Amino acid sequence: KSRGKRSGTRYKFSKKFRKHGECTANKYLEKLNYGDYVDIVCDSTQQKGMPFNYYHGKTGKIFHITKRGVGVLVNKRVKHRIEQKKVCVRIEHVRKSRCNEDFLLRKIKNAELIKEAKLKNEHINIKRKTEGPKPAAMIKVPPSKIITIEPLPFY
Amino acid sequence: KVVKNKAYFKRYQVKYRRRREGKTDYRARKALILQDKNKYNAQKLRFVVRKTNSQVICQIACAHIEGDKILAEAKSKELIRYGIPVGLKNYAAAYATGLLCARRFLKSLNLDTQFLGVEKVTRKPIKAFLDVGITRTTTGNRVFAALKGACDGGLNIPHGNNRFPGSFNPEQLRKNILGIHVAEYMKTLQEEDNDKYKTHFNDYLKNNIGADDIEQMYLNAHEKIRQNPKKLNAKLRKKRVKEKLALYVEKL
Amino acid sequence: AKSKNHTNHNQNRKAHKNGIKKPKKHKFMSRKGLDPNFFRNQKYCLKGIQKKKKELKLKAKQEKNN
Amino acid sequence: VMREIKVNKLVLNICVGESGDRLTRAARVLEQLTEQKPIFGKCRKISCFVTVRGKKALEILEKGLKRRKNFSDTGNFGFGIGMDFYVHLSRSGYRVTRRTRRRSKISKTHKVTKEDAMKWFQTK
RNA sequence: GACUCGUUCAUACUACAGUGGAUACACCAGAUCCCAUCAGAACUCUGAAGUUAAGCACUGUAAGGCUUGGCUAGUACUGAGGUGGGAGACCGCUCGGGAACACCAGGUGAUGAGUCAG
RNA sequence: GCAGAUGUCCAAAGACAAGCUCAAAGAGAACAGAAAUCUCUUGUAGACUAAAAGGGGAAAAGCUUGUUUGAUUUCUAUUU
RNA sequence: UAGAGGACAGGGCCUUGACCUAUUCUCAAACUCCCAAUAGGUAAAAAGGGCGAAAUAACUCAAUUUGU
Repeated sequence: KSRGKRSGTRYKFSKKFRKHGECTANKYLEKLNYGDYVDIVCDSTQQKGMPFNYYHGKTGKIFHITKRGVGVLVNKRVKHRIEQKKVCVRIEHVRKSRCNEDFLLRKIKNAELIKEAKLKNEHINIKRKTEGPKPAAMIKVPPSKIITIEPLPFY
Repeated sequence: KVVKNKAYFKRYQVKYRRRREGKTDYRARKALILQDKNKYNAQKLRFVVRKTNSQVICQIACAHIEGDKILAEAKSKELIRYGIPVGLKNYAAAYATGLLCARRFLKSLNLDTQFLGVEKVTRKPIKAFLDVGITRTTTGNRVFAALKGACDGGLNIPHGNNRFPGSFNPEQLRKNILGIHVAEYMKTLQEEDNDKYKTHFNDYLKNNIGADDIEQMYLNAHEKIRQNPKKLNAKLRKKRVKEKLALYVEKL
Repeated sequence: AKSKNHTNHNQNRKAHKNGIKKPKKHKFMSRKGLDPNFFRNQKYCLKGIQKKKKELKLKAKQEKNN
Repeated sequence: VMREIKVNKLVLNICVGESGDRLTRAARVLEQLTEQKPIFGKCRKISCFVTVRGKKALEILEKGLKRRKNFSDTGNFGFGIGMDFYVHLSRSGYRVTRRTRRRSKISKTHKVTKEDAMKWFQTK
């Protein structure tokens, strides 16, 4: 019967234990660029410039920057299709993401390795390994460490 | 009951270290540091004036996620090399520290010839913003003295006349930055009783600093400065506690 | 007559019958009302670069067409 | 050592529980006692008081000198006579609990306590 | 050794004792002027006669707490399968994933930039 | 279905700045008491924040003071 | 839900309690210091990126050369 703004956030928007008090005085100092990937986290110490109920935890990208506002583009599901949505949030709530730091590190490794690989004219399986079947080898174990197992009785 | 229960200790949330020490504010700090995200690389340099009970310190600070960086520094105890061996908490001392800070910072950034400042007392210049330093910024404060000194040195900080002595007294501002009020206090105290005067300004009298000498001395200093810049481990803990128990067996 | 007041059955299957549709993800996004006083400068930037490039184009065209 | 308990605060308390006229008379007599303007209480206006230090504190304490049970735990006490009288004593360095820059508390080893309070009182 | 501006935002806290005072912070002398009050207690201004007593720094407590690791325990719990069992409530099995509280052991910080002093 | 609430109220209960820190408990002091004023010690909210409830809030978002009316004109990007 | 221990009121050293310290039996759709499997989200390089010059601007920055 009731579907207000902050409906059903009795715990979600609640600040975690021993984390009360204003936002960290260094979160303002992060650097943002157009095209970066960002995460949206709804903090409650700040009140204005607040995200909405559904968007807590989602991701996106930066396409709009004002004196304090940040506009992020998000894919929100509705029944049969996905439609872009632009949400304007504030710096306190917004938070730099990690969804692309893995790929950035991979690109840096590629740049600093395949350069010398090409210099030597070597081909590598630069695709991610996804280790599957282990190889077959020989191992040692003395008979003094083999501890048998047997099912246990009842009590 | 007892309010110091283990449950209370469990539920306590510690403060930030600086706030616990009382050194900082973490509202004025974040307001000062944060700048519009529309602009980029806007460092927003902050001038920092801190008064102890002995001397004042003036720094130039830049912000980082890793931590603040200090570019230029100045202490009150450098005025001996500029001719002031006494009274480093003085209003003129704060003014001199501000001017010293501004001049060193400008020289190190190599804009000395590009910014000559002002003379004596009455492209855009580089910018800085003043720190409050917790202290209640009432009318006529050493922090605003250092602010005026920096502005005269060549910096630009948006400041009004509200907390300058008078609400506006350029004569009193000149007197305070030149040390005139100190001279007048010397005159009055000397007239009223010599004993208190000597027991108070024993060091001024030792260095033989006349009342009508303070202002000219500070003026000369300003011109010169403008023209020239043990532990225990677990095993020992157990050993010593078991020894303590052994002694307490027959101690009391 | 009592009427069922709500249901959400079969909705997901109906949604996935046609496949979850994706937005077209075009390249450029319009700047109709985003943070003016910056694109205000950017438009002059584009006009200036285009003017220089086209005037050099016309200069070359004339000096090659006699 | 300077563990001497210099007098820190004297307070005169007046409580009538009615409106002015008598309240103004209490203010008048308090003014004639000490020239400092008094301070009121709450108006849920029912009481007033004043604080003093220094030589005035010494003189008024000696005047009020003219039972060793009513001493508080932390070296404070007082008595009546229609005026009141109350005192607070403490050792030096009390500032560190009040001034703004490095606010912090005093260890119990520096406080005065009642056992020393009686000693100081019967000494002075 | 000491301070200033920071980050990490309790291993950094808190209670109780011991240790450390040349500049250091700090207590401390004062109220003519800037400045504030009921009160020079606080705030502001001017000083440096005396000072580790206190704060501050360090250490100690079979200190509480905090925080890691072991153990709780493959236990509670649960996704898929089952013409499995049980009158039912519930309980097995295959492929799967995986707790917490209490308990025990160890520890009480690290750190950037800048400066003074020798 | 359940536990409730709304069709108002407010120049301050709005804006900003500055100062201070609340409940409670104990200890003490003419009348004076379980409760009446003051002071001290402890004190991570146990009070306060117009309303119901749920969040948030400590050099404050609370208490006191100061100056004030951005509770203004017009127009976009958008969320529920 | 019960005891173990301990310094404001009631009466005849004694009793009644309240109160305080550490224990104990069992709970909470509208309790949470903690926390699963399931389900949820994003990235995995060419209309793109990395690495330097040359231009442009009425934007920003102390910077027509700081940068964007």
